[PDB]
Amino acid sequence: VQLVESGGGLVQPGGSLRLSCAASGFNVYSSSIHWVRQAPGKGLEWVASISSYSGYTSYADSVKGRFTISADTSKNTAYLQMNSLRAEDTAVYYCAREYWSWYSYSYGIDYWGQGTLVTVSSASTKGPSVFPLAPSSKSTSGGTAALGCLVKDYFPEPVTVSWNSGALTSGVHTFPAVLQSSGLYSLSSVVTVPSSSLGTQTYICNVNHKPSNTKVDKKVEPKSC
Amino acid sequence: PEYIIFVCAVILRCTIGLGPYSGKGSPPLYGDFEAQRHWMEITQHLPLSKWYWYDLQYWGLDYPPLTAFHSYLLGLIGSFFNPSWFALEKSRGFESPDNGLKTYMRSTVIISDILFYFPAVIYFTKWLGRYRNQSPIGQSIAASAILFQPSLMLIDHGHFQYNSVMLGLTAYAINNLLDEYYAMAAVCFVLSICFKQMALYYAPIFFAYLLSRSLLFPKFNIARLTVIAFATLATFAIIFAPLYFLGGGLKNIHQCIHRIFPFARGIFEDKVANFWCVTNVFVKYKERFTIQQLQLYSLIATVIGFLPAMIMTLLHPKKHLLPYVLIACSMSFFLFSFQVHEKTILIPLLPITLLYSSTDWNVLSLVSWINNVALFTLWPLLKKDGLHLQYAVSFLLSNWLIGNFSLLPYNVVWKSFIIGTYIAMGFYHFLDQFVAPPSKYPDLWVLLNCAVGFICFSIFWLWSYYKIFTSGSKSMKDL
Amino acid sequence: DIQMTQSPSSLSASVGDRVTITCRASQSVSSAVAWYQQKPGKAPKLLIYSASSLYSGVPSRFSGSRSGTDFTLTISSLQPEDFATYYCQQSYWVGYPITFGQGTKVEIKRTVAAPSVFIFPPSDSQLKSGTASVVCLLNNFYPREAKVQWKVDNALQSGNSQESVTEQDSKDSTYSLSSTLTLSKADYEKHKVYACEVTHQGLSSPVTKSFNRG
Ligand SMILES: CC(C)=CCC/C(C)=C/CC/C(C)=C\CC/C(C)=C\CC[C@H](C)CCOP(=O)(O)O[C@@H]1O[C@H](CO)[C@@H](O)[C@H](O)[C@H]1O
Repeated sequence: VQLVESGGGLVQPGGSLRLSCAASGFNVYSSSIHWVRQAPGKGLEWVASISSYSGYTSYADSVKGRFTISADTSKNTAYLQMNSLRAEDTAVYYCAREYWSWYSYSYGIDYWGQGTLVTVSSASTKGPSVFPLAPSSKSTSGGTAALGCLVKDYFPEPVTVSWNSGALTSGVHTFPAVLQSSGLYSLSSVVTVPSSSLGTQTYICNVNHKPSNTKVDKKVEPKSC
Repeated sequence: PEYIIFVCAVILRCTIGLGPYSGKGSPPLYGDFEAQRHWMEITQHLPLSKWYWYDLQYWGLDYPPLTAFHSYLLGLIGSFFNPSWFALEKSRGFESPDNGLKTYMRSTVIISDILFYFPAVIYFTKWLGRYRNQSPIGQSIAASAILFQPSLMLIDHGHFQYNSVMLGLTAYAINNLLDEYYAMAAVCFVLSICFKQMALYYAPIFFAYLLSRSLLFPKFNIARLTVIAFATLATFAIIFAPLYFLGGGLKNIHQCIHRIFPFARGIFEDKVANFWCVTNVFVKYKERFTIQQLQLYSLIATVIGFLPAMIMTLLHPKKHLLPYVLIACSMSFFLFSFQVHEKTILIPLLPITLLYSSTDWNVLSLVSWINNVALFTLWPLLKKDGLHLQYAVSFLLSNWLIGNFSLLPYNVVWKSFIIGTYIAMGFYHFLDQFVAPPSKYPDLWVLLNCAVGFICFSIFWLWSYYKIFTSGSKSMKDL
Repeated sequence: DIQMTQSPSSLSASVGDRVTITCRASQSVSSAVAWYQQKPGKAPKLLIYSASSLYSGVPSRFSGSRSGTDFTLTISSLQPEDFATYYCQQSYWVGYPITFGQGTKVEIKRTVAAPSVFIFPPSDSQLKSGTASVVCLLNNFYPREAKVQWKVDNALQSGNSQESVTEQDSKDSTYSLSSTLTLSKADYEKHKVYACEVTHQGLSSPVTKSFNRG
């Protein structure tokens, strides 16, 4: 009663993949598998389907030919082969069941796969570059003192950052990474303090990328003017 | 003494069985001939638990088992004659220059006809004549008119379907009904279903008829009830067991069932002399309602149609009433169902043609009229299937040899109507052969056909209900 | 061919309120439309199918309906644990492609707030990297609708700026925002004064924040 996905990772454009979805305790010849993909930060979008009784594949008007769905009830498995993989096809992918009945009486999409990530890109795994969001030298003393640190030119996802290595976890913000045109990413850690307290407390942010296995730390301070 | 028909009929059939197989020169996905060849191919190379799963996008098996078994037998024999014809995944689109394998398939169709269609109708006419003590010449004519029914002869030979088998099986069912061998009649029926699910149209009759006769009509008899329950269930079990046991089991039973009755698709995509194909062009159902509303309205329509006939059957089961009520129910089904194609009309044409044996003149006139009409409403299929000529060949032949040169009922109303429709048919045959459609919507003539057939069939079915209600006068039954 | 227009783009309503989402069909040839809920991160969960049947396992404050071609969903007693994105989804029949809505995000309604603005120039560390990247921040405002414009040496730049927001906070439930702007090292050095101008509903008078180089 719970689908599972398998097969997902970086693939250069022109590449190919074959995502697999395995069922659990329900026949897959009576469910009309769909493959619903969601682009990052966008709405859901259906891709391909099946009828499970008459092999009626129907591919969305963007994936004519480049993809090909398939099924196998011998082992309750469903496959989606991918052949072109243009740069924008990066997304999350779910397999989804939908149980029709007599008189075309739908029953909705009961069971959803947990979801796999797919990243279509052409670039080498790169480590991050940090620059401190130094607090304004002429900041208003006592009150608002907002500072942070920027990470830029890192690939792929994800990256984690903290302040004073967990010793500063109040009023903090982590802006989602935006895939800049050059192809890398970037983001930032921000927090504010009393400006009087700023002249007292030490502040060091702490960044770590699991894919590159790289830990960096950095003290932030107002540039001397 | 009279067997001359028994041979000239076969000569006629084989002479027609020279035309084009359906879908001749159809590169990507051929016609029906290819479907039959392909089922015979894949039935003799895969385990029993893989006949329904193999290739469900290329003519995957579609009929109940008996079609599978019969095609398996014929495939065995054809392989014996030559295995190179049935090359698995290779002879997919066999097209021999020397016309190999074509004469073979035609011989198969002919033999199936001879075995399961001829003797049934022949013995049935024998029975009726015997009971009514008529001239043997009369009975010979009453059989030779039937066997030359043009529509069926054309659709079996050339277009290549085995409708004959299921037809004759239901004929045997009717016979066994006449001679009260009910326990065998039920079995002939259940056999006829399992060859083509399309013959479910008569179930609303046989259900009520057997029910009344055995259970209720003479007395509240009980024995025969368990008899027939024994027999029918036995038939179903012995015909489905090779699937469940020797195959994947209940999985394969469920796949078979849902592969016999596939879910509905599209709305009114085929032009047939149905009820919706006609009124769709005015009211444009596509926008008025959803799909489930139409699948419910069609069901209610068919039930409302064949209900009165079922009630009257349960009320007055009499041997001299069957052809009428069978026509009532078959026509109720073919007139209002949701997805009907260009054929199926043959399935009402069984209890229509079974009427030639009657003594009245109006009935014979009407029956010949409607057979001509039915032959007509199949013209588009033929035209887009070749058969430029055989259409008119058999059209002529059947009308000639039934005595149409000396003809019409004894009533100007019916006469005016029949002649008008005949003009219409003649008329239409021009508007396509030389005239082009207005190009504002080209496929019009076909819709003109979808139309002109509907009026005919509707009035016919109404006259069938008429003949039911007006009769039941406890007439001599020798009619 | 086939699609659905989900309206409106975005609502806000606090607890207890009752609200309604509409979904204008394209051709009403089928009545199988489902309404799904998605929390961030997870996979959507079925709520309503066959256009009126409540799913088994969902509180009954939800109620669907069909109006000819204008399907409709209603929530009566909006609880705080019901804020997610809701999707209309139509499927015609078996072998026919299906299509989803465009997305509807409920969120909390509250008082306006003011976006605290700040700005940061590139640092010498980045001045070794090869490019400059100025940034300016907005914080703790409401409503979420706001905008900023870069203005460098008295101009109005465009195309080379990127903006980002986070999700509404849990405790105080407001938004922040960053807008960065990338230039080549010599490009940034070509100009002297830099600014970004904030406009926002909660902002009575659109403010500017600027600095000369150094
Ligand atoms: C006492 C007894 C025997 C009771 C029997 C009760 C039975 C047999 C009930 C059967 C009804 C059932 C189990 C389900 C109803 C079927 C359904 C919900 C939808 C059916 C959809 C299709 C369209 C109807 C069945 O399909 P079918 O009966 O096989 O009709 C063929 O539809 C083709 C369409 O193009 C034609 O081309 C072809 O000519 C024609 O034969």
